[PDB]
Amino acid sequence: IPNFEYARRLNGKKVKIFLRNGEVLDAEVTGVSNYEIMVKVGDRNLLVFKHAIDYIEY
Amino acid sequence: PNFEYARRLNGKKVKIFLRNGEVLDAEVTGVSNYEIMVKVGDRNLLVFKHAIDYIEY
Amino acid sequence: PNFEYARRLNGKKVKIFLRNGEVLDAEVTGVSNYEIMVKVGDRNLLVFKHAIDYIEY
Amino acid sequence: NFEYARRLNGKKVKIFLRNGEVLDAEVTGVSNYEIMVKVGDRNLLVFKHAIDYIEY
Amino acid sequence: NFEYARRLNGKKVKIFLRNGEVLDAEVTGVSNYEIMVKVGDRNLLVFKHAIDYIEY
Amino acid sequence: PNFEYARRLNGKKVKIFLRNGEVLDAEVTGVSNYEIMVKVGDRNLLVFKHAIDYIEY
Repeated sequence: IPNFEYARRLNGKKVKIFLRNGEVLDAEVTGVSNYEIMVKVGDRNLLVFKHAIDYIEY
Repeated sequence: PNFEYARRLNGKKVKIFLRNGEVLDAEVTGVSNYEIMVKVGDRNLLVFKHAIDYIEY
Repeated sequence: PNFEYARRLNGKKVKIFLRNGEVLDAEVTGVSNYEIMVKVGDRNLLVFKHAIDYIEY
Repeated sequence: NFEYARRLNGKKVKIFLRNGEVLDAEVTGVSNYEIMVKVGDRNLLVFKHAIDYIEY
Repeated sequence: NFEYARRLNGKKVKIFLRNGEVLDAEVTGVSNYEIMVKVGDRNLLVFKHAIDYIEY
Repeated sequence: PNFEYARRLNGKKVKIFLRNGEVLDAEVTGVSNYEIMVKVGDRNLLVFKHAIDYIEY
């Protein structure tokens, strides 16, 4: 199926995002596109590039 | 054509060697074009293929 | 498809966290498929998206 | 879809990974993004993106 | 095929590579994935994926 | 359009500067979308473009 992806299923959910730089984000996913993921981390809004993510725990 | 070996890993116990040195002793629960779902102990993980060097199966 | 969240940043003051540890306090002046144009102080930079970890906005 | 990597199928090669490791390997399969190898007793799926170069 | 990098085709720019190296360069060519530069007396094909950003 | 300067390097002696810090004193024997084939001394290398930073030619 063209464009199928598991990351969409994380919308709305609270997850831990492990970045390639060692950072870990305690985040709530507010949006997912092909190449990006939108999250709230505390007071912060972040646009995270999927290419920068190693894995996500959910 | 547009074939990929990673799909055959669905259902299998593998060791995943990440680009940062970590190794996951995991069971593959799903595979898409860019991601691999695994259970590691009690932990549910979505792992991006770009962060994987190689997989031992 | 033809959607990206980065286009929403055009014209905004943001913090760009590069993959090299640098953090650019930037004004976004353009967004293309693979690049973001920013003014950092007096400098004009063309920043490749692949070099960006995330952006605070 | 032309690629040289396909021609390595069946060959003994040295795979230089992006972290510094090297693999003495027998190529058993090649897809668009992956190379399947046997390294001694081990079966590996190697992503091309993690490889720097290959000596054949 | 909209990209800003094409607009640099004749300009002197500073290219900041992913490994920390900096190039004082005059752009001579730009393709989808490459930028051709003269740095001093050297002729370089620089891959865009190796570039973090460019000051122009 | 599908244009890439690397095709011109076919046949030439060049210095390849890899993302890892290595330099290859190489003769280009073939070029595809994703790969460059080189002879470095008596050695035959398949070099992935993604692992190349730049090339002096």
